[PDB]
Amino acid sequence: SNKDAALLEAARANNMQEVSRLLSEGADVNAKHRLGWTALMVAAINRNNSVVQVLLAAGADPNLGSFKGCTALHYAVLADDYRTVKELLDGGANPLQRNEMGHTPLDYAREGEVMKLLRTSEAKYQEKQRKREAEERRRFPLEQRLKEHIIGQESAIATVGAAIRRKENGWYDEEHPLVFLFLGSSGIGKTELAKQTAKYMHKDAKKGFIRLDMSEFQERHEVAKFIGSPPGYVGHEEGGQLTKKLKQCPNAVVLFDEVDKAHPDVLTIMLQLFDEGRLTDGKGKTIDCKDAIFIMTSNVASDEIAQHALQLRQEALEMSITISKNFKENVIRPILKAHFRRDEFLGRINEIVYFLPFCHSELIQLVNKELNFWAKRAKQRHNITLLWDREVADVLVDGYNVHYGARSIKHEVERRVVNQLAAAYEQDLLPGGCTLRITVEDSDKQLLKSPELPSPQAEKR
Amino acid sequence: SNKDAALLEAARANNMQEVSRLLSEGADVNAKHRLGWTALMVAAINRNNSVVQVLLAAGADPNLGSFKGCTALHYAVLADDYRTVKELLDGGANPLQRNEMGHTPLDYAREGEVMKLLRTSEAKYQEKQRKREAEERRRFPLEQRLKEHIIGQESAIATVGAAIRRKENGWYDEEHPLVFLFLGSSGIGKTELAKQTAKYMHKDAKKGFIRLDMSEFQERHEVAKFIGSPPGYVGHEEGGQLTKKLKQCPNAVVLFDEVDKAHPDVLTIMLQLFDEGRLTDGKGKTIDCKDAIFIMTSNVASDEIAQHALQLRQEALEMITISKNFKENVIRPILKAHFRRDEFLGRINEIVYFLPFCHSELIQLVNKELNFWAKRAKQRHNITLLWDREVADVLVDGYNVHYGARSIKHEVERRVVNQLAAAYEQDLLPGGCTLRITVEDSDKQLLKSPELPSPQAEKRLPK
Amino acid sequence: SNKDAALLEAARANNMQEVSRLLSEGADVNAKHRLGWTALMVAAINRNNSVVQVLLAAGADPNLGSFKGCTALHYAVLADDYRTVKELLDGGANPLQRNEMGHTPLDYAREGEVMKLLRTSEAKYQEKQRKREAEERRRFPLEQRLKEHIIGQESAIATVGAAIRRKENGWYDEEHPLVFLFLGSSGIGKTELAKQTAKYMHKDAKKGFIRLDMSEFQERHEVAKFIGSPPGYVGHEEGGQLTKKLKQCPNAVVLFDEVDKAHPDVLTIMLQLFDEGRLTDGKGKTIDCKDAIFIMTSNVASDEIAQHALQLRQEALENFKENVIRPILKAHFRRDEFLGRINEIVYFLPFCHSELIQLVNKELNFWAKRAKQRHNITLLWDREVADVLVDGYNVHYGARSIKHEVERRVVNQLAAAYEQDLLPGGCTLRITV
Ligand SMILES: Nc1ncnc2c1ncn2[C@@H]1O[C@H](COP(=O)(O)OP(=O)(O)OP(O)(O)=S)[C@@H](O)[C@H]1O
Ligand SMILES: Nc1ncnc2c1ncn2[C@@H]1O[C@H](COP(=O)(O)OP(=O)(O)OP(O)(O)=S)[C@@H](O)[C@H]1O
Ligand SMILES: [Mg+2]
Ligand SMILES: [Mg+2]
Repeated sequence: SNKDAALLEAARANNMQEVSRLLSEGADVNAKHRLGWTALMVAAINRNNSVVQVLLAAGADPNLGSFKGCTALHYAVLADDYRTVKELLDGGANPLQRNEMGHTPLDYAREGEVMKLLRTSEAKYQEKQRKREAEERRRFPLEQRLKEHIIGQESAIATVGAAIRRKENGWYDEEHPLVFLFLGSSGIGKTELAKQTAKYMHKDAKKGFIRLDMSEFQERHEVAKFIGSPPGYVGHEEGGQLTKKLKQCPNAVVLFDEVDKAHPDVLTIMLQLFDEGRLTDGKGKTIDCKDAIFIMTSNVASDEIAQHALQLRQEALEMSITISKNFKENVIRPILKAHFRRDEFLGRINEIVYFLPFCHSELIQLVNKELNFWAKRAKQRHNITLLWDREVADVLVDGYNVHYGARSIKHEVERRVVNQLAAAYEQDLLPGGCTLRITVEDSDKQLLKSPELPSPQAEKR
Repeated sequence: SNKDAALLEAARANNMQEVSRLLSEGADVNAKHRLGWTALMVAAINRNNSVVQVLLAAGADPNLGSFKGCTALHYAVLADDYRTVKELLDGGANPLQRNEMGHTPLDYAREGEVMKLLRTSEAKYQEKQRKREAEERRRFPLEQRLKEHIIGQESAIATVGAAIRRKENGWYDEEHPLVFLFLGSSGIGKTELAKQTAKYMHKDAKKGFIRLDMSEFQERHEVAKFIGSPPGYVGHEEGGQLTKKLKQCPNAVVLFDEVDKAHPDVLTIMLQLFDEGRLTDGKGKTIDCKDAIFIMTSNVASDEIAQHALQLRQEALEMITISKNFKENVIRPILKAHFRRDEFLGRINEIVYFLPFCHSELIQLVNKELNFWAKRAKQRHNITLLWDREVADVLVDGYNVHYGARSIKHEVERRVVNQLAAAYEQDLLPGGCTLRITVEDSDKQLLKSPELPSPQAEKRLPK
Repeated sequence: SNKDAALLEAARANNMQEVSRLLSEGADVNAKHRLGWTALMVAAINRNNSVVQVLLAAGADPNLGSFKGCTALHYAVLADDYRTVKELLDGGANPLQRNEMGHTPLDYAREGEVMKLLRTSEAKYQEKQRKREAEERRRFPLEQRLKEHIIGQESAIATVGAAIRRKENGWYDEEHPLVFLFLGSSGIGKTELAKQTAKYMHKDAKKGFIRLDMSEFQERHEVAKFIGSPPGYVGHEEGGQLTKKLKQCPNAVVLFDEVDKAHPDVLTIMLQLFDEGRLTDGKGKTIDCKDAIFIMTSNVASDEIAQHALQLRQEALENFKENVIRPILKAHFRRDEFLGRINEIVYFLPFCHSELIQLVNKELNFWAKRAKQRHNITLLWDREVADVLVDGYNVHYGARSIKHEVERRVVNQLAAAYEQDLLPGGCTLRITV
C-alpha cells in the first residue's frame, strides 16, 4: 500500500528516480489512487513524459481509466504534450477510446502533433489487418507449410487448405462454424495435421489451439467440464474450460481427439454447439464461436479405409492410383451412422477427410525424416555428423507395420540405430563423420571420418 | 508487518540474537526491505557473518534477486568479508548468480580470500556437472543392478537397460514418453523388474515410483480415479489422483500392474498419456508428463509364450531366447483382438517377453531363497546356516511352472523354514546349523546342530 | 424498501422532482405499497398526469394487479381524468381487465371522454382479434403457403391442408390427437414440410415446433429424455426433450425423425400421445394432445415409394391409396398400438428432375445474392450449370446431395478465382465437364 502511494506521488512530482526504483522493486505500475488517477494518468496530465515512458516500459496500460474515465492518453492529449501522447500510443493507446463522458483523446487533443499522432496510430491499427491479410495468403499457403511436416496425405491437405481459404474469403456458409472429421488408420497424421493447422491459423498463440481429448468424456455427466457446474455447486465459479478458452480466443481451432470415445450426450452438446454456433456456460453467459474451426479425429472406419486403399493400390499395380470413390464413402457412411446414431450430426459435418495408409516411397520419406531429425539433434548437441545410405533406409522400412503407421517406423529407428548411438556415446563418439552401414542384414556403424566399425560398449562386461 | 521491519533492522545491525528471536517468532527469513535489501542482504553488506549464519539456518535464500536485483552473495562479496561469503555459499549461494545488471559475485570480488572462495564455488558447480557426467560414463551397472535381484530373463534385462541408457544419455525424443509392456507367465519377475527399475531410476524416492493396480479399474466408470470428478460432483475439489502424483514427480516411473484386468474403456484414456504424456484432470489442468516412464505388466499371451519357449528349448536341446515373427503372427493377434485397439498397441515403445526359468535358473532361485533365509538367521539370531547341492535339487523338485518363483519360495518356506522355526524353541543356538538330506534320497531333509555330528531332535509338539 | 416508499410518497404528492430522482436512482417503477396500491396507482387516483407519464416512460406497467386488485387504469378512471387514462392505455392498459372484485375500469368510469377512450381501446383489441382471424383465413390455401418454400410433394401438402381444414371445420375426430406418419427416403422435404407447416400455422418463428431424433432415445435414455428425468431419478432433467417444450405450445407440431431407430420403450410411451395425449412430463404435467400435431417419420418404408415411382408418375402427371396396407410398418412397429392409433399416413416421393433443377436454381440464386461483391455476379449459363449439377442426381440421401454438388462444382471454383484475383467484376460462370 505504501509503495503504491509513493509511486503515485512520484509520478505526480515527475520523480524519475523514485518511480524507477519503485517499479523495479515490484511496485504496482497501474496502482490507482483514491481520486481515480493512477501513476500513468497523473504523469500524462502533468506532462511527465519520462514518468509515462518508464511506466509504459514496466507494463503500464495507457487505455486504463471532470476527467472521470479518462485514460493516460486522454490526459496526455489534454496536457498538449505531443511526446507523451506519442509514447502512450506506442504502448497500445487507442486514439478513439471513449472515457466515461464519451470523449476520445482526439476530442481532447489540441490541433498540432497530438492529432497527427492519434490519426497515425488509428491508421496503423486499421492497416495492420490488411497487411496481415496480404502476407497470409502469399508465399506461404497452408499446404506449403503442411508439406514440411506431413508426408503424403496430399488429398487431405488439399481439402483442408481449400476449406480454410473458402472460410477466409467468405465464399462459404459464414453463419455456421467450419467442422472437419478425420478418419483413417492409426499413426497417419490426424492429430499431427490438426496441430499444424492450429499453429498456422494462430502462429504461436497457445490460446488459439484448444485441445480436448474426448477419452475423458466417456460418461454422461462429463459434459459439465464444457460449461462448469450450475450456480451454487462445487466449482461453479469456473464455468467450464471450453467456454473460457473460447471467449479468450473466439476463432481458436478446437480439436476433439478421438471423438468416437465421447458419450452420446457429449456428442449431442457438440451438435448443438455446431448448429447454434454459440455456447452458454453454467453462469448463463453465451459465447459466440461462429468463426471457430472444429476438428475431430477418430478411427471408426479405419479398417475399411485401410483395406480399400490397399486394394486400390493392388488394382493400380494390375494396370501397371488410390483416389477413393464417393461410393466407398457411401459404404462407409452406415458405419458412421451406426456408431454415432445421429444422422443430423453427420450431416452437420462440413468435410470428411480420409487418410490413407502410406505407400513404400512415403515410408522411405518417413525413415529419412526420422534419420534427419536424429542427425541434426546429434550435430547440435554433440557436434556429431551422422550419415547413412539408401540401403539403411530400406532395412529400417523393412520393420514397418501397417497397423501402427509412423509410430512403428519411429520405434524401429529408435531401437535399431539410436540405441547403438547411445551405447557408444559415453566413450567412443566424438565430432566427425559417423556413418551407418549394413553388413548383411543388421545396421552397423563406422568410425568418424574412417571406415572402422566402432566396438560396441558391451554392457555388463 | 512490524516483525519483518524488526528483523531487517536487527540484521542490518549485526545482531544475531535479535535476528534469531525474530526468526523464532515467525518473521519471514526472506523479508524484503523497502530499499530492496532483505535481512540476508543487509547482513551481507555489513559483514554480519553471524546474522547471515542464523538467517541461513532459518532457510534464508541467498540467490534472491546501483544494487538493483543484487543478491546477498553480491553484498557479502562487495563488503569483502570471507566468512559471510563462505556462509552464503554454504547456504546455496551461486557465484554464477546474476543480478538485474548481470553482475556476478565474482565480478564484485576483490583480490583476496573472497575472490578465491567465489572461484572455488564456481568450480564446485562446474565440477558437479562434469563429475555427474563422468559418473554417468561410469554408471553402467543397471544390468548388474537388475541381475543382482533378478535371475534369467536376459533379453528383458537387455531391452530395458538399452532403453533406459538411451533415455539417460539424451538420444531420446522429449515429445513422447517411454512405454514398456511386460508379458509372460506368472511369478517370473515382471513386477519385480518394474520395481527394481523404479528404484534404480529414483533411488528411494517414494514419489518417484507410482503404482496402480489395474485390477481395481474393472469398470468403465472407474476411469474417474485418474482425473477426478467433473465440476459440481462429490470429490471434484480433490481432483485426479494420478494427475496429482504425476505433478509431484513429472519424471516418475508409472506401473500399471496387471493392465489386462482393466476395462478396455479405461485403457482408452492411456492413449494420450502414452502418446504425448498429457492428461487433464477434472479441473482442466494438464500435467504434461512427457519424460515419465510407463511400465505395463500382463500375462495375456502367457500360455503361448511359455509353450513357444519350451518348444524352442527342446529344439535347441538337439545338439536360445529369440522369437522373430512369432510375435507378429501369434502374439499380436491375441493382444489386439482379445483386449486392445490397434492405436493402443501402436503407442508402446517396446514389448518385453519373460520366459520360464531353465533348470539352472531354478537352482539359482533356490540358492537365492536359501541365502536370504541364512542371511536373516545370521543377522537376527547369529545363526550360521549351510546346505548342499542335493538340498537345492530336492527343493527345486517341488517347482511348479504355472506359479514360477512363487512355487519355489513357498516350497522353501514349507520344507525348511517350518523346521527352523520349530527348532528355534531353544534347540537353535548361535552356531553353524547345517541342512542335510536324510538317507532317503530326494524324500526328506533334516537340520543338524552347530556340531554337524548331531541331527536335530523331534520338535516335541504333542507335549 | 426505502426507495419504494419514497417513490410512492412522491407519486402521491405529485412531486415530479422526487419521482424523477427516485426513478433515476433505480427505484422500482412498479413499487407496491403494503396496502396494495403502487406509485402509478396513487398517481392515477390523484390525477397526477405528469407522474403517470414519467412512470410509464420509465417502464411502469398499468395492468399490475373495495379497490383490491385494481390496476393503475382503474384508479385513473376512478379519478375521471382523461389524460391519465389515455397515458395508461398508451402503455398497454386493458380497459376490460377486472380487479379482484370483478369491476372493470369501464364500470368505474363516469360519463364523459373516459367512456369514449375506454371503448376505443376495447374496439382496438377487438379489431386486433378480428385482424388475426382474417390473416389466418387469408393464409389459405395453405398448399400455396407450403409451395412458396417447398418443391414437389404436392400430394402430402394437399393431404395436410385438407386434414387441417377438416379439423378446423369440425369434420374430424377432434376428441382424438392428430398424428401423421411420413414415409420415404431421407432428405426429401419431410423436415422441410414440418418446419414450413409450423412457421405458417404458428404465428411466426416456429415457436410451436418440436422436433426430436428418436435415434438417441434408448433404454438408458427413454425416461431421462422423453419424459425427462423426474425428481428422484438419476438426473433432474424433467421434461428432457419433448414435454419441456410442450409446456408452452400444447398444439405444437412435433417431429420424430426416425421411428426405425426409436426404442420399444419410447414407442410404447408414445402410445400416451394418442387416445387423449396427456403425455407424462418429468415434472408430472400432462398435455391434452387432441389438438396437437404429431409427425412421426421413417426410412424403413423408404423403398415402398421409391421402388414403385407410380405414386409419383401416375398421380395425374401424364399408386392407389394404400396399395398394400401397412406393408412393412405393421410387422416392425406393432400396428396394434403404435400405428393403429395413427390418423393418417403421408407418402414422400423421390424428387423429379424439374424439382431437382428448381432446387439447384434456388441454391445458385442464393449464392449469387450471397456474394458480397455482387457486381461480379453474372450467372451466365446458370441454367446450363444447373443442368451439369443435376447430373449428380439426388438418389442417395436427399437434396443435401444436390447442395453438395453445388458447393463442389461452384463455390470451390469461385473461391479459387478470388484467391487468384481473377474476379474484378462482371464475371460469368464456367461450364465444367
Ligand atoms: N503423415 C505424417 N507425416 C509425418 N509424420 C507423421 C505423419 N503421421 C504421423 N506422423 C508422425 O507419427 C506420429 C503419429 O501420431 P498421429 O499422426 O497423430 O496418429 P494418427 O494418424 O492420428 O492415428 P491414431 O489417432 O493413433 S488411430 C505423429 O506424432 C507424427 O509425428
Ligand atoms: N529372481 C527372480 N526372478 C524372477 N522372478 C522373481 C525373482 N525373485 C523374485 N521373483 C518373483 O516375481 C514375482 C512378481 O512377478 P510377476 O511376473 O508380476 O508375477 P505375477 O504378478 O504373478 O505376474 P502375473 O502378470 O500377475 S501372471 C514375485 O513373486 C517375486 O517374488
Ligand atoms: Mg491422434
Ligand atoms: Mg505381477
